[PDB]
Amino acid sequence: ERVGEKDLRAALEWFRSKGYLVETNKEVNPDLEITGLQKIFDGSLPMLFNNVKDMPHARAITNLFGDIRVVEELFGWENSLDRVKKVARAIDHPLKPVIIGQDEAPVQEEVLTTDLDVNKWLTAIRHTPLETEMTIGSGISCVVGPYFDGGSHIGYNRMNFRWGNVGTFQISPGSHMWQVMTEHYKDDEPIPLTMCFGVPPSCTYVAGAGFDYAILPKGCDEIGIAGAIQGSPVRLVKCRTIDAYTLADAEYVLEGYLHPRDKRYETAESEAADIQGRFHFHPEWAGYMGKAYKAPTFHVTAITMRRRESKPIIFPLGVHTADDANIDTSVRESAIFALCERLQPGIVQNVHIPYCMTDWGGCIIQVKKRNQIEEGWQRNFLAAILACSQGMRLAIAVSEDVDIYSMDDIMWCLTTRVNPQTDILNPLPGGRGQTFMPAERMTSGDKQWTASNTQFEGGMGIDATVPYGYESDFHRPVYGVDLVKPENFFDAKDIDKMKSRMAGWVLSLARTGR
Amino acid sequence: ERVGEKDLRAALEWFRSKGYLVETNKEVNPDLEITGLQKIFDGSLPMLFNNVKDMPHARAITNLFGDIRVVEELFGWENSLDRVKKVARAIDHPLKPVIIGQDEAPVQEEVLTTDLDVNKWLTAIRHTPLETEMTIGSGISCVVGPYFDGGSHIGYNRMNFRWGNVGTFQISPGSHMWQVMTEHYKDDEPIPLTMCFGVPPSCTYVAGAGFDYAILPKGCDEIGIAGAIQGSPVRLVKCRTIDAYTLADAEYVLEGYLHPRDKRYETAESEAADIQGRFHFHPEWAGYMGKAYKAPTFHVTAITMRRRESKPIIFPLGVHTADDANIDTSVRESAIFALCERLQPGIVQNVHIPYCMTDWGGCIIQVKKRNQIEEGWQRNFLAAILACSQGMRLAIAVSEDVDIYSMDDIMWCLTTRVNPQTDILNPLPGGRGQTFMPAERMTSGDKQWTASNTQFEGGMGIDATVPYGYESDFHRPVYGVDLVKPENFFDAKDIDKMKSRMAGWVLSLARTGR
Ligand SMILES: CC(C)(COP(=O)(O)OP(=O)(O)OC[C@H]1O[C@@H](n2cnc3c(N)ncnc32)[C@H](O)[C@@H]1OP(=O)(O)O)[C@@H](O)C(=O)NCCC(=O)NCCSC(=O)c1ccccc1
Ligand SMILES: CC(C)(COP(=O)(O)OP(=O)(O)OC[C@H]1O[C@@H](n2cnc3c(N)ncnc32)[C@H](O)[C@@H]1OP(=O)(O)O)[C@@H](O)C(=O)NCCC(=O)NCCSC(=O)c1ccccc1
Ligand SMILES: [Ca+2]
Ligand SMILES: [Ca+2]
Ligand SMILES: [Fe+3]
Ligand SMILES: [Fe+3]
Ligand SMILES: [Fe+3]
Ligand SMILES: [Fe+3]
Ligand SMILES: [K+]
Ligand SMILES: [K+]
Repeated sequence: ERVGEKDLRAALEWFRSKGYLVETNKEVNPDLEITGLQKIFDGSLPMLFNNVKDMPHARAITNLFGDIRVVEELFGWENSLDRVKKVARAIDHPLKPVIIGQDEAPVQEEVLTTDLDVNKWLTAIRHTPLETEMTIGSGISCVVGPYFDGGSHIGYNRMNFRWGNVGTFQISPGSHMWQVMTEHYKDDEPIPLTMCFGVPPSCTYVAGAGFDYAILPKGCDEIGIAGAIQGSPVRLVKCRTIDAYTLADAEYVLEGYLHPRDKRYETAESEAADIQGRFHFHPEWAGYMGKAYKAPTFHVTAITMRRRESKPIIFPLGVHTADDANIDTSVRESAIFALCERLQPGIVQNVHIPYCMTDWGGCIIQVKKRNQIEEGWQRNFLAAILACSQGMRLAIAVSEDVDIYSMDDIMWCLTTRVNPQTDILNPLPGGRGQTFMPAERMTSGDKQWTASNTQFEGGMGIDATVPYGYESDFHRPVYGVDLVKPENFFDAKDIDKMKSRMAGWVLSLARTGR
Repeated sequence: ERVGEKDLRAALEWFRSKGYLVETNKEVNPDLEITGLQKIFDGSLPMLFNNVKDMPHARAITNLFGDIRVVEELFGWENSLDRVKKVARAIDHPLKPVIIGQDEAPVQEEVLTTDLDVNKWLTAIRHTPLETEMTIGSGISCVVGPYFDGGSHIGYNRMNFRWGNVGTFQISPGSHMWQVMTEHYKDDEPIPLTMCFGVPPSCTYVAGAGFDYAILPKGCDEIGIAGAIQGSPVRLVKCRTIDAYTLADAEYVLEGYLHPRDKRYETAESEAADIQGRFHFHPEWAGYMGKAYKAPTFHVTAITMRRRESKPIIFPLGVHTADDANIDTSVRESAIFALCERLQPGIVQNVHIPYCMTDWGGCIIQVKKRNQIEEGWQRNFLAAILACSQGMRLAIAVSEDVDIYSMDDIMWCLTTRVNPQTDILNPLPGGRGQTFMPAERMTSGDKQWTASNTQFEGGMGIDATVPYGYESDFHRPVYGVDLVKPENFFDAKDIDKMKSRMAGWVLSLARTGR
C-alpha cells in the first residue's frame, strides 16, 4: 500500500521534473500566511510547504491549479479549446472505477478509530484577518453507490470542526449533496459519506464541477469522468467502519455520517445570536466576504491516512484565487459546451468562463452561424445556459472573430454589437439563484439573507453576435502585421524594448492584426 | 424469414384477441376515404382495411395509436403517468439492437432491384380535397451507424415520389436528419438511409420523438429506446444494395440515397411558379393546412418487402389526428420529464402534452414544492423547456391539486392563478421557432414563408402554480362526495339517468369532489 499510480505525489514528481515546482522548508502558519502567499502569487506555479505550523506530520501544497497552462500540460492538452473538447468527450465516455483491497490502498496505512480530533491531524486555515474560525476547506465529498443511484459524486464541502469529531458541512442548495440530502431527509439512518484529502488532480478537477445537471445529473459517474480525464480508472477501497467507498490514492480520509436534521451554526458569533447570513465566514466564490449559516453536521467515525512518517500532503486553497476558479470553471466550461452541442451541433465553437466573471455567475460562448437557418440559435443557447445553471447571472454570446480569452475584446463586443432593446435577455425572473451573490441580498430585504428569502432577478443573456448576412458591415479591420517584418527596420534591442511595454488588449490585437 | 417476434402482425393478433380490432373487407380508396374514416372515428380503435383501391397486394391499418389506453395496454402500462416514468427509465437504459442474417429477416423475402416505381407498391394517400398530390406519409427513416455517430435514429419523413424512383424528402430544420444533412452537406457521396414501413409499434412510438435533444442528442440510440420500451432488442439486417441497416421485422423497406444538394419542389404548382410556403400540401401538425416547399431528394435503389401473397400492412395516418398526436407527444412527454428530473429531481410530478396544444407547440408540467427553497424552480423548468424544444410556443406549470388531463382545469388555473405582470415568461425572443406555425408567417412579412425568414416571438411560459406557503389561501374546495352514497337515495335508473348527462369538467370534478 505505497503506490498510487496517478495521484498527488506523482503529480508533484512531474512538476519537479518540468521545473514548475516551488518548494520551501520554512515553517508557515496556516493562519494568514498560506492564503496570503497564494494571493501574492495568484495564478502561478504550485507552492509546496514542507513544514506547517503545529502540523509536524503534514505538508501543504497550494496554487496547484493556479496556472491553467501547467494543468493542461499535466493532463496532456495543447490549449484550452482542446481541453474543453476533450473533457466533453470524457464526460460522454466515463471509465468505471476499480475497487482494490483494503491492504493495497495507501490511504489506509494508518487507521485511527479513537481519539478523533480532526483539527489535530487536518490543517485548518484562516484566509483573512476578519475571520474568527479556522476552517477545513481542503476535502472533497465522496458518495458512491446506493445513495447516488449507483453512480458517484465528488465535490468540495467546507467544514468547521468545533465539536471535536463533529463539524458543520456546508451544502449548496441544488447540488448533488443537496439532492442526496433532500431524498434522505426524512430518514432515521444518517447518510454515510467520506471526505477525501490530497486526492489525485483529476478528482480535484471533476470535484470542481457544479450546477451542470442537464449534462451531469444525479446518478452520473463523476469519478468515472475523473478516470476518463486521467486516462486510467480511479481506484476505490471499502471503508473500515462505514458502508461506503473512498478514493484509495488519497492522503487523508475522514469516514463518518451526515446528519441532515442536526443543523448547527458555523461560527461562534452567529451561534451566539441566532442569525444566518450576517457574520463573516471566509471569502466566497462571488468575490465577497462570505457569511455564516446553519449547516448539517458530519459525525466523523474514523480518520484514515497515509503514514505520518511519509508526511501526507493536504491542499488548502483560498476561495478567491485563480486556483479555485480554474478548479470549478474548467469542467463547467466543458459541460456548457456539451449542452450547446446537444441542442444543435456545430454552432458553438468555444466556451470560456474567465476568472473575472465568477465560479457560478457567468460564461462566454462563441457561436458561428453557417447559414440563415442557424440565425437565432445563440438565443436558445443563452436561455438554455441560464436556465440549466441555477443562478448564472450573465451569459454572453459572441461571434467567431473575437478573442474569447480577452475581456477587453468582450467589452468591445458589448460596446459595438449589442442592441440594448433586443439583445438583452432576462429569461427567468423569479427563478432559483445563488444566495452567495449580495445582489440577491438586495432582494431579500429585511428578512434573513438565506436561500429561502432571496428573489432572483432572472439573469442577463447578452447576444453580442453579428447578425447573419451582415458580416461585411461588421467586418474586423485586419492590418498588415505579417506583410512587414520589423527585423528589417530595427535591431533586436529596439524590438524587445518596444515589446516589453505592450500588455493586454494590444498583445491580443498585435497577434491577430485587428 | 416469416417471424418478427414483436411486430405489427403480432400487435394485430393481440388487438384481435382483446377485441380492439375493427376489420372490414370492403375496398377503400386511398383518395379521401382512409383519412376521412380516421377523422370520423378520431381517437378510437384501430381500423384494418383488407382491400385497398389499386393496391391488390397491400392491407392498411389506421388509428393504431389513436386511443392511448389501448397503447398503454399493449405496452403494459397502467396509466399515462406510469407510461411517462417507464419511458423515461427506458430512455436512460437502452437495449442494444441485434443484427440478424439476410435470410431470417421477413422484410427481405422479396427484393426488387429493378422496376422501382414506389407509387405502384406503397400506398400514397390524399388527406383533404384541397390537395393535388398523393403523398407517402407512412415511412420512418432509419440511419444507423457512422452517419449518426455510432447511434441510431428513427423518425418520420413525408415523401412525394413524382419522378418514379426519386422523391422529395421533407426534413424539419433542427432535427436529427437535419443534423446529419448539415454535417454531410458538402460531400460528394450521398447519405445512405432506408425508409421502413409497417414497423413494430415501439419503433413508431420512438419515431414520434423530436426536438428533445438535451435528452436524445445526436449519437443516441433511438432503436435502443424502442427495444427498451418493448422489452426485447429490435432486430436489424444489412441492406441488399446500400451500406446500411434496416428494421428486419418491417413490412416494406425502401433502400436508397439522400442527395442534400439536389433540392426539388414537392408539388407541381409550386414547381410551376417557384414559391415555397404558399400552395397547399396536406394538413400539418399545427392544425392548419400545410404548405409545399423544396426538399432534398431520396433516390431509391431497391424496394424490399414481405411476400405479396402475405399482403404486407402499411400504416397511413392523417396528421391532425389523435393517432399522430399520441405518436409524437408520448415520448416527447417522457423526454421533458427526464429533463426536469435532471435539473432538480423530485419536483415535477407529471408532464402532459394534450392533443389540443400541438405536437411541438405546447406542454403542461405539474410541480410540487416541498419547501421554501424549491420555490422558483418551476420558472427554471419553463425556461429550460422552452429553450430546449425549438419553437415550443406555450409551456404551462401547474400545481399538484390540478387534473393535468383536463383542459378545463388548466383554463381554471389560467384564470385564477396567473399574475399577468409576473407569471408570463417570454424567455427567448428572436430564437429558433417552427416555421409551420402561421404565427411565424405573420413575422416573415412579404418575404418567403420559409425557416430562413421567420422571426420567433419567444414562446410563452405561464407559471400558474400556487406560491409556497399560500396553500391555505389557494386551497381547493373539496366537497363530501364520499360521505354520502347515492344508492340510498335513488334507484339504479335515476342514478344512471343522471350520470348519462354529465360530460367533461363535471366528470373530473365529481371524482375528486373539488
Ligand atoms: C439554504 C439553507 C440551508 C436553508 O436553511 P434555513 O433558511 O435556515 O431554514 P431551515 O434550515 O430551518 O429549513 C427550512 C425547512 O424546510 C425543510 N427542509 C430544509 N431543507 C430541506 C431539504 N434539503 N429537504 C427537505 N426538506 C428540507 C425542513 O423541514 C426545514 O424545516 P425543519 O428544519 O425541519 O424545522 C440556509 O441555511 C442557507 O442559506 N445556506 C447557505 C446557502 C448556500 O448558498 N451555500 C453555498 C455553499 S457553496 C460555496 O461555498 C462555494 C462555491 C464555489 C466555490 C467556493 C465556495
Ligand atoms: C428550411 C428550408 C429547407 C430552407 O430552404 P430555402 O429557404 O429555400 O433556402 P435554400 O434551400 O436555398 O438554402 C439556403 C442556403 O443555405 C445553405 N444550406 C441550406 N441548408 C443547409 C444545411 N442543412 N447545411 C448546410 N448548409 C445549408 C445552402 O448553402 C443554401 O444555399 P445553396 O442551396 O447551396 O444554393 C425551406 O425549404 C423550408 O422552409 N422547409 C420547410 C421547413 C419545415 O419546417 N419542415 C417541417 C416538417 S415536420 C412536419 O411535417 C410534421 C411534424 C410533426 C408531425 C407531422 C408533420
Ligand atoms: Ca476557467
Ligand atoms: Ca400526448
Ligand atoms: Fe457531484
Ligand atoms: Fe447582437
Ligand atoms: Fe432521431
Ligand atoms: Fe402563479
Ligand atoms: K463536482
Ligand atoms: K424520433
